[PDB]
Amino acid sequence: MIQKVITVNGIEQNLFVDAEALLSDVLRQQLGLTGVKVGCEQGQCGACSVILDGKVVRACVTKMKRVADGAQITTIEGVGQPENLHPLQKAWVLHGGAQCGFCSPGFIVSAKGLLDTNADPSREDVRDWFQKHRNACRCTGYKPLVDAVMDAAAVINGKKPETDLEFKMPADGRIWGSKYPRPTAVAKVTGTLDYGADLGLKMPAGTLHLAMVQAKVSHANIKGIDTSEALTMPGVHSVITHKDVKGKNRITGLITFPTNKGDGWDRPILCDEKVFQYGDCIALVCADSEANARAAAEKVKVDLEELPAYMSGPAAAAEDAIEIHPGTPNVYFEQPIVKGEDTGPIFASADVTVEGDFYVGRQPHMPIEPDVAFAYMGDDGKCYIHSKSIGVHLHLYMIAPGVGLEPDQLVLVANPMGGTFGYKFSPTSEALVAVAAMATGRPVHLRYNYQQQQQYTGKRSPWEMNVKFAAKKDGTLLAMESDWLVDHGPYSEFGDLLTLRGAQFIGAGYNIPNIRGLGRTVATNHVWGSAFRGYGAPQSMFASECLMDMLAEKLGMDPLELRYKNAYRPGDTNPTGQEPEVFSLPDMIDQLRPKYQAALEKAQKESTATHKKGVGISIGVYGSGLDGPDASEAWAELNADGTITVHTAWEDHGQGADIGCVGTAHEALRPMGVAPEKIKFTWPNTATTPNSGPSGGSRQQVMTGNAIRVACENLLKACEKPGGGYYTYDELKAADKPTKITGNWTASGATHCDAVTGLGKPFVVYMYGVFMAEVTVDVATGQTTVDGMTLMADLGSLCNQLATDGQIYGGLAQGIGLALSEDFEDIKKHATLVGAGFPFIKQIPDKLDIVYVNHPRPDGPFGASGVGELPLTSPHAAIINAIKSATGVRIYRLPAYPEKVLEALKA
Ligand code: FES
Ligand code: FES
Ligand SMILES: [Cl-]
Ligand SMILES: [Cl-]
Ligand SMILES: [Cl-]
Ligand SMILES: [Mg+2]
Ligand SMILES: [Mg+2]
Ligand SMILES: [Mg+2]
Repeated sequence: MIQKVITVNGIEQNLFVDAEALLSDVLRQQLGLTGVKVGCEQGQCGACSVILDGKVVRACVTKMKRVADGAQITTIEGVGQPENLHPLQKAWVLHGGAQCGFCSPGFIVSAKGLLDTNADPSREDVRDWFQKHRNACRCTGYKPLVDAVMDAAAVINGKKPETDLEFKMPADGRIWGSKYPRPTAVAKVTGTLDYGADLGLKMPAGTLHLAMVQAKVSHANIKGIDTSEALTMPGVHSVITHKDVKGKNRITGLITFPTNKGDGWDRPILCDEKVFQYGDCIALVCADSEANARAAAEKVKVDLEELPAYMSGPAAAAEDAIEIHPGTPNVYFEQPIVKGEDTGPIFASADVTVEGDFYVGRQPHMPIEPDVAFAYMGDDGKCYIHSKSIGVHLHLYMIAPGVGLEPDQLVLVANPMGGTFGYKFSPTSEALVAVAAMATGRPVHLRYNYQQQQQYTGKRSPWEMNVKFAAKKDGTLLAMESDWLVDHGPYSEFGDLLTLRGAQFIGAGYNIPNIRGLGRTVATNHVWGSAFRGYGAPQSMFASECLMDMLAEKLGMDPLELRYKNAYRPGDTNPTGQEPEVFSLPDMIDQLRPKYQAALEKAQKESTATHKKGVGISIGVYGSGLDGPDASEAWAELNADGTITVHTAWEDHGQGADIGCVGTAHEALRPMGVAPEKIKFTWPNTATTPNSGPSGGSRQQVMTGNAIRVACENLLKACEKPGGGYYTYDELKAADKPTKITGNWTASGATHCDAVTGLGKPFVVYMYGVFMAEVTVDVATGQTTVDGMTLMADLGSLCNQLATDGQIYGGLAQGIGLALSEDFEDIKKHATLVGAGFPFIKQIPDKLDIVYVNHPRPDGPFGASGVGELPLTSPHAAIINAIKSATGVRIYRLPAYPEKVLEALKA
């Protein structure tokens, strides 16, 4: 041990440390500076950026021996605090740079390091700096972060007043449609929002820290578990196995389709008889710290009989393949799509037909924050789980039978969280922590490291797809045929539903009167499928939007004009036979056309012998809602102090559940003149908030937005004075009148898609868009650079522009990763951010352009649709279409790795 007297955030610290300790651990654990965020723990994400003697370093890879006596350290806490914000923090709030906020302290500290060395940076300088310092963001697409640094620099340089970094009310008084900052932004930019790992550090002594004993093979029969050595190890309390589970020890898929060949109870909580994928949790070590638990977990011995593993859909789906779940065939679900007339004869007599085989893979969500949760037994005897769940009520019912509790005896709460992008539509650690809290009776906390986040949370499910179009010479689509195989890994939850998305979205955007297709779901031993933003559309529309360009090529027609010819217009129906609710695609295409023409001409002009430029188009469509007559509930409450609490379980991945609530409520409450700062939101809690439903299917703005609207409308009526005006709280209480008022809303017109035909009206609101990608391909290396992305977006009406701009930029960036670099195929190699192709800032163009072409939705609140998943529906198709435009080669199987592109170029 050594004494180190240094200065941290301007204050002398008399530090006592191990020379080998990591600065991140010292700052967080010894000094309580939890504003230093830790994600990857491998120097790759920049979340733990601190300033050490004028240099920006990653604290997670900086040992204390590198900190000199008398060193100066600055963390986010030293940059600024609430009510003492630095211009960088004010700028972040104003520009909406804090979505999940997990990367915000690191970016801001890093940015301070930049401005202290280069006071007047170009945008390019800012981007170079964040690239060098590895500052990673998965939510924002980086553009808002650069915007914030530039605005801050102008103020610091005296070129602009600081008051200009503060939001100015539109004087309208209207915050709906505005750039009003989100309520949580100040906490996020000051590092004073506690995420799950921060909470763990602030839990009492006596809290047990958990480590997972995980399978190190993909498939096995388990013969036994020996915990003997683990029990003798430092700090170890106990080891938990399936024997300690008080219920079924299975998670239920809950809404498993009746035509599913499996019962939906396939997923264990702790493995008992079998390992189904690499990483499966077999036991939990409980110890006095994460470190001691992890050390002891290494010594737990599992005796198993390894079985041959099926590591792809085609492999598991072979007629001969052995059943992974004995008694259920590996191909456990099929969804037909049968619209209009038989397609065979139509293909035979059509002027032109095209066909392609396409693949989209096992995309990893890669939030900067790895999975974390905790549980305890309340004094009330209930078991409480606090996690990254984005569907607290959904997960309660998925896990309660498995853990052995009635619904009344379990409470799920959503912690502030550093992004999910859908992986948290699935339970991950909730049943694990519940089992441990129940068994020990103690508080328990479980933090996944980044390798566990990669290997042992769900993934976008790979689809092998064959799609065909028949059309007339003039481009009019006549028929489509489709076949898709969905590799869902071993656990069935929502696999059948994901397969149904193929019937709804392959070929979406166009009038296609005649469709014959079949989707199949197959269990494998690769990572289990959990929703990934777009959920079936990124696969489906990659195929159909690539195939549209192939059809255009074969016709000798411009690909934008072929889309224009076929795009939804009144009288048309979508693939499930339903009439679209608005018709915005022709409008969007017409508005994009000259920008597209200009982009083509720039590409031809700027292409060289070695660097070929191209332009690519695609359309995106997706539902806002869960299938059928989805519903939500909210309570609007007038409080004693004149503030109003809008109670919902709108789960915040980081997308903006707080601002969605506040902006929708503000608009609804306008008759009563309620200032936005007086409107409070509620963190999701199954005990004390209504069942608003999960934050999945880009549904909350529509479903919960409408419920909030209804609740606020009803509160207005509850407050109305006879004669005009409104009662105050004190008046209503003195009159013994209610002050907490319920609102409910249901998507009444929606119906579930039929199990035989796939036809139905699954959503009453959809999101529509048109993408344009501009790219440069180095033909010597096969490397593609995306130089610009454009999204024409119809969101009906914007609740908040900071929220919607950021959503689109974030989805576009994920689209660049899906197109060019991302996968989870190799269990080890893809278990790091850099290994799995995470897009760092230079991979995302500074030019991310949005054009809103909003057609108010009949059923959306104030006409709004959702936005969440729109920007990831097909941007990767536009990019691949742009590569084809540039070079003449088509990549059918994502991602377009340089070597793959070179092989295609040289073929
Ligand atoms: S770089 Fe330190 S946590 Fe990622
Ligand atoms: S706001 Fe950057 S990772 Fe979420
Ligand atoms: Cl998906
Ligand atoms: Cl390919
Ligand atoms: Cl490569
Ligand atoms: Mg100041
Ligand atoms: Mg027609
Ligand atoms: Mg090769």
